[PDB]
Amino acid sequence: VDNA
Amino acid sequence: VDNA
Amino acid sequence: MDEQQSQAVAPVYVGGFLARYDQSPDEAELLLPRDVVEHWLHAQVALPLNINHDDTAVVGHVAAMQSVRDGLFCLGCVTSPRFLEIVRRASEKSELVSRGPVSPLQPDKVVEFLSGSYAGLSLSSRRCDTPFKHVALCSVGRRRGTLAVYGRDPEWVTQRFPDLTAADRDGLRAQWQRCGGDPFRSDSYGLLGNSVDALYIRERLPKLRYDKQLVGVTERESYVKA
Amino acid sequence: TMDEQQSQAVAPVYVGGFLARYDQSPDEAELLLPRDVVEHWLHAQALPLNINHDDTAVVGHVAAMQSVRDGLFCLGCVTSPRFLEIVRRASEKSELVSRGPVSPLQPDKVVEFLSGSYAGLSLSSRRCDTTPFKHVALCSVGRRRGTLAVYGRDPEWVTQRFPDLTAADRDGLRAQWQRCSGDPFRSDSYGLLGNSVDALYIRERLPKLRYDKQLVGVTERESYVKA
Ligand SMILES: [Cl-]
Ligand SMILES: [Cl-]
Repeated sequence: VDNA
Repeated sequence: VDNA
Repeated sequence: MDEQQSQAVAPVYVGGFLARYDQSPDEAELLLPRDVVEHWLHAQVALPLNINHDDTAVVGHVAAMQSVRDGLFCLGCVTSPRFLEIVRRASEKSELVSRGPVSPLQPDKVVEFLSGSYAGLSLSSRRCDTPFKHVALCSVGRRRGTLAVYGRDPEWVTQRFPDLTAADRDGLRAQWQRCGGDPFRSDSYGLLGNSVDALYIRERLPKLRYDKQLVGVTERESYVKA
Repeated sequence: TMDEQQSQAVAPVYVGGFLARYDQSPDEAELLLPRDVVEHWLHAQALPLNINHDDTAVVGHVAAMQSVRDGLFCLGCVTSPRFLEIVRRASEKSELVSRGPVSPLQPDKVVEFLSGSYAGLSLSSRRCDTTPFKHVALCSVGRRRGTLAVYGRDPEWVTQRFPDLTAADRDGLRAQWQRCSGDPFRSDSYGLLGNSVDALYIRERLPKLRYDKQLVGVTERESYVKA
């Protein structure tokens, strides 16, 4: 998962 | 008075 | 007046783009093209809304997500009473909040504190090397154009973005009308702790202004502090 | 022991740094504070230590003030248990604090949180348009440049962070903080949280902090400074  |  | 205090702690809506298709991320991991977004949207119950990706700091949910000409836009709703009460209290001690909003907007301490502290939106999705996990309110997002716009009325917030079309809004209105216990598990100390982190994000203001200009919330009047 | 570590974290914390630098031309006339004036005022006229000039947020006192070759330098002491407890709790929730300090410094959550949140010093004195000096405030950034705040558990160690100071300089300070009522803090976490959003909108905060760091040479030393 990528968190911005 | 002056506050910095 | 416990009357004013109840009005301050009422729900607060937030909207803004989670990603802008015409913006090349400074990091590959942040790429999120229209095709992927639209595919993922078709596939993937409401996504939780939290503070800076902390799952113990959930303050509400996402009421609507919509892919439009310029990017992925979303509308969320801060409903946590505990979180709102903390914000209420802090807003009372912010000089920025005391100066109030611009032109003809009525002051709204809670909304203003949220506008200043969490001026950005940050999506949490599956890596590209249920696709959408959650949306986070933060000091600044890593993807540009992710300015967060707070307001008491969902229509009003959506109306802050000049890029959106009437059709665009109908698609959103349909969603937040369909969707229409306190999930927050943190406290003031937690938010205070998170605040010092925000103070060391480089070029925070410049990025915020850039986002403001890109999404045109500059050419509108809102509670945005950047 | 948690209660043991927690007591160590809530122990007093010293802070030092310049309140003003003589070789810096303020961007506002109201901020002018030359050596002659400072030294005169010092000869005439313990000052409270507070958060961003809020008199309901007093966290300690100034233990020493000294005019030196480069400016007016001061050393204060954060003693408020209520304030320290709040900081302790918040520090536990800061990713910045979790990453810890540099090179060989031992982690110190409370000290680190203070270093990050209140990286600057701001003097409160009579206008220049007896008691000339009112108080010193810990803030996100001072309006006068070179006012970087340096936190540490030992007063000697903190004073040793500034390469400009001389042994004589330190003796003058040591004399003061060695010669020198109840928790004076009257605010709370919500207050500090409210103050935090204000800090987020001070323009060029980091650039100014780095500039201060370089000017005072705390860059060429190792400390808990986060800027
Ligand atoms: Cl944040
Ligand atoms: Cl401050």
